Amino acid sequence: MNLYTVIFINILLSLTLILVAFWLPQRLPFSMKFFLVAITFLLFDLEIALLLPLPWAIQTIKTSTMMIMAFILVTILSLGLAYEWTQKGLEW
Amino acid sequence: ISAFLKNAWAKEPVLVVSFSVWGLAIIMPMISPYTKYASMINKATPYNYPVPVRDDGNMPDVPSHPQDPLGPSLDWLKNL
Amino acid sequence: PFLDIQKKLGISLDRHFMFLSAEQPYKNAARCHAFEKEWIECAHGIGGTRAKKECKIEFDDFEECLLRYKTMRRMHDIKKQREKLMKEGKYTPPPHHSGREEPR
Amino acid sequence: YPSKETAHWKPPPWNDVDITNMTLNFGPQHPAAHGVLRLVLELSG
Amino acid sequence: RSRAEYVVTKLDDLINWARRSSLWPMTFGLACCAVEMMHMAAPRYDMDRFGVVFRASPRQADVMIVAGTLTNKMAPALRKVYDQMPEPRYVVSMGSCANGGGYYHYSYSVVRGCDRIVPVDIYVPGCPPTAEALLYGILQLQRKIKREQKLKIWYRR
Amino acid sequence: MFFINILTLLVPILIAMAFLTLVERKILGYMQLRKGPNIVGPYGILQPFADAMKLFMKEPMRPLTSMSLFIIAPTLSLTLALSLWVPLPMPHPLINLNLGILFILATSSLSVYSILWSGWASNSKYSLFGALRAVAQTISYEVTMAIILLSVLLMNGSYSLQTLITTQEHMWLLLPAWPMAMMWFISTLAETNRAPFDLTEGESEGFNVEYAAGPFALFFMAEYTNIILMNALTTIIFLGPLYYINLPELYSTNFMMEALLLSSTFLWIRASYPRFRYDQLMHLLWKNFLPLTLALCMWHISLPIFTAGVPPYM
Amino acid sequence: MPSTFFNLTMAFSLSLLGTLMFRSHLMSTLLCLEGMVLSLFIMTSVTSLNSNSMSSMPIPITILVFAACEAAVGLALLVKVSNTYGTDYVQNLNLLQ
Amino acid sequence: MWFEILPGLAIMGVCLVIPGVSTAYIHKFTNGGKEKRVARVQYQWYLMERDRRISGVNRYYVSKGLE
Amino acid sequence: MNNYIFVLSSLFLVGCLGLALKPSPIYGGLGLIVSGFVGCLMVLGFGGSFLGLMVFLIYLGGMLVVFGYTTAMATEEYPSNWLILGFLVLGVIMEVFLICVLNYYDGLGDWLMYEVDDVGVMLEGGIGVAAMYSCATWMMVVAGWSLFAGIFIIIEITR
Ligand SMILES: COC1=C(OC)C(=O)C(CC=C(C)C)=C(C)C1=O
Ligand code: SF4
Repeated sequence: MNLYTVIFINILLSLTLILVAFWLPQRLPFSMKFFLVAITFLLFDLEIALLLPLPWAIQTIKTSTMMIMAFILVTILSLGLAYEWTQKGLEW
Repeated sequence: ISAFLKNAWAKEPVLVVSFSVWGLAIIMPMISPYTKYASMINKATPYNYPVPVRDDGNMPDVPSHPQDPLGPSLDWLKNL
Repeated sequence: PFLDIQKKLGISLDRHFMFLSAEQPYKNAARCHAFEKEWIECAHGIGGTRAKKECKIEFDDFEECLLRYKTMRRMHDIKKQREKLMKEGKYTPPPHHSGREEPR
Repeated sequence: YPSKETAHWKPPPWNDVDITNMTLNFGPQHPAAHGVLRLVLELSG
Repeated sequence: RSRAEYVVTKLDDLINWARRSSLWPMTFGLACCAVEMMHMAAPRYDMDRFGVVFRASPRQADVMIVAGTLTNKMAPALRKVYDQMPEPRYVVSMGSCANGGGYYHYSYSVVRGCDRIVPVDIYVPGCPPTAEALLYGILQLQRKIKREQKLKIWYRR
Repeated sequence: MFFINILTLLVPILIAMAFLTLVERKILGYMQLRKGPNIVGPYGILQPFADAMKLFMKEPMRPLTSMSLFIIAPTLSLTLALSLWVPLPMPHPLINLNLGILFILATSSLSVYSILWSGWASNSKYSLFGALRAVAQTISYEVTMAIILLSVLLMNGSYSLQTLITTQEHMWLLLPAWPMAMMWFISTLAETNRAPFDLTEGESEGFNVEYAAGPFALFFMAEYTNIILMNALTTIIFLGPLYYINLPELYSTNFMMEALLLSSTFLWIRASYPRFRYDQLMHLLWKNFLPLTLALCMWHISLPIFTAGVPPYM
Repeated sequence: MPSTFFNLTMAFSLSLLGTLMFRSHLMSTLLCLEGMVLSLFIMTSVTSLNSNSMSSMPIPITILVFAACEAAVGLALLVKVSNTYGTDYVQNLNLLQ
Repeated sequence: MWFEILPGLAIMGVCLVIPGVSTAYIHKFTNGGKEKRVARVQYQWYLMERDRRISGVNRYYVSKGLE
Repeated sequence: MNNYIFVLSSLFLVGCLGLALKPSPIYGGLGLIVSGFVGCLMVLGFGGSFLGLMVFLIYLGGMLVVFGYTTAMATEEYPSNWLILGFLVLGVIMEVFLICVLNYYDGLGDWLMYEVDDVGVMLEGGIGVAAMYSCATWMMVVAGWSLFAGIFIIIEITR
């Protein structure tokens, strides 16, 4: 709610401006690299999503497993990146 | 091999640092005088109420005032 | 399951978290932790064919700890009653239901 | 058993294989250029 | 005061002040008179100081300065870009090569003036019209706008 | 009251947003040996209001194009940017959100659409090519932008921006984690499409190509507000302004000073550097920065544990 | 909660009818396909949240992580198709008849 | 000289401190002279509402040993 | 406010109906981005916090954005979208039709949050999602294998 109040004022302020604007003055998909980049982006995004709980997981009693897990995730994705840098990938 | 590291430190001076850190983070935890504390310091932090057990008898559990000298202590946390 | 490489190897990568009464993080028991326990310690050693007719009291209850529908029917009925009576003023809400109280 | 409009189908190929680059014109008004260069360029992406 | 006519004038003025203070030009940069405009944009005679932005695309441009010969091949373009600008738009012809035909008036490939292809509001004279002169010309466009009274004609129409 | 607290935190920022363009058209000026705009008003103070009025009055030409993916795009750009100032923790924030930085990261991410929608809406080649490249570096930079924050959080203990005021009561997070500050600063330069990383809508006229008058203004306003917001996030996350609980405004006074200086810095960066190539830009993030960030990300999961410094949740 | 669950479930069926009734461009389908994953993610998260079953929250996300890659594969096939035909219409995918 | 870029900045700064001082005094005036309590975890709300239920109808009102 | 959820739920169905009429590839992407916004809110409406913003952070701008991204590159071509919009409205009132019957014979807020566990400082989500590293570390590994597999799998599909 408190947030709602702010947000609707935010949209109102912008819709007010566009309206004033209008009312006052009375195909080649060559870059599959583009697509490639974008595939990577989510693979990295999804990975981020897996890393996002790490602040709560720091306080986990295990600790050893936490780090062992987190280090494995970061390392395996980075290797994914590495292989993006071995073939003709990430070289647009 | 020195060259494999002297030009790779002159040119490409990012991956070298990058990997170096990857490793240093994979080592310090293994060798450190504090690593053990993390699992303790976080273990100790009391979040959920500590439910008391019935005193059938012959127990070392702190009876009455928790201040009793018996039980766990965090003086390790203190003066850490 | 089909190939129990888990029990054999002794590992438990997939069984520790299959029911609501499994270990919840920070020991925060879920809703119904009481029932499901009563349902599954009942159906342990008794196969399903006989976990389905005699251990029906514990599922009929656990089917209402979680769905919590029979309740709804109760409450919803109660609601309607109040409505009718109230319309004819037969019933009126006390200050408690009028927003007046200070328990501490 | 080929029926009507079923003989239309002819056997699949034995090999299992079947049988301007968004050209844009660089602007003359473009700030780039000295004002009058219409550079037609076919660009694959 | 409240008699609307006064109220209208004041409002118009505000409108004129806004357009006249911030004129965003676009420089087709035909020929050389472009070099004499880049000088205006440059430090001795800062155009920005006056509110004129150094560069702008046609969509966001208030005034088009045609510097240089408008040759017959470029004549269809000039128009296009003039036609691709906003409803309040203006054209400052710069250079004898674009005011009229200039040294190349009798040529077969030069339009004798841009005012044959785009309506022109201020004509800045001189083969390389001096940068100060363009600045004088941009300032006279500012006095031309100040005098415009669009809403008072609406009110009196 | 709460409404008044919405005017403040909005208007004040909008008025400041206007004064940034002015301090951009003068700081770039003197760096280039020119006074900049001083003739309209006194010392150019009325200059930002003047073109705003000129922009809104000029015709918002609707191209012979979508009419919604065209008007939604500037509304979204201004709405997200002004919205992201809602949770910012100057002294104490307006709407304190327990997962605050995820709000800022998510809201930023949504702005990439406005670029995509405006580019598709224009229906001219320059717009589509510009949008596709623009969307590419924005999300490319988002990937390191997010990881750099995750490293921070793990040393802060929570996602709430309010916690960092208590984390940075003894030292700025620049001292530690400076290597990422730089990488946060460069990523903040990319995500606001400012100069070193401003290939879209360059001298090559991307998603303003067909946008004039009121639509131009709204994104426009958005960009500059962002320019501030991201700089302000640098001034909370890495440069922690001194906080005294007894007087909350010296926090905001120093927040004012650091934000203005780092906002001044991207103005100074623009005039000082040529623009990078499209692939040069992605070459930096995926080759130069992402391996640095992912590794330094691991160092920030290790620094806590073996230095027995796991941060206190809450 | 039951009413909301009904809406989400029908959302999944309306998304089901969508993916099982193609029309021209495939990217529409894949897009629809994703509409289901959102509905499943929302429903899984909702019940886990009102069952206070925190041990299961891992799943709501595992569902998304697997679904994202699943979609990555789906789009690469799509790009492969409008590279071999360049029109991405479910219409030309009939060589196998 | 460069003296002149300051006017503009002044109006930016002044417009970036207002918000931080404003939000931090419309809180200390709409919460009875005390910072607005931050309910981050269930327990902080409880005590916050428990307090409401304690006296008057607002939390800032704080009954003391003399009650 | 009551039944805040049903309204939203209704909006989620509307967005799904929009994706189901298979509108133009990117006009509907918006549709998803809309219902993803809606589902983000609902999860955030049942107390969910991290899960709620995750979708907004990942499905919203990560996947969906990449989706349209590709739409522009391929399948950006065009030929009845307004008719789709027209029929969309048709079923919107029809949802009410269904809603009417349900209400016809069976009240949200009666219960949206089932047990509040008011005294608790370790009760939110994200503590559960962080079981990937304690007591549920097999979901984490298999998700990781899928991502690692994805990088290798996709490069051939492109090549
Ligand atoms: C000489 O050629 C020209 C250019 O490129 C060198 C310009 O950029 C420009 C544009 C410069 C300004 C003053 C906006 C002009 C005018 C031009 O004619
Ligand atoms: S007028 Fe003189 S200067 Fe301007 S273009 Fe013609 S010749 Fe070159």
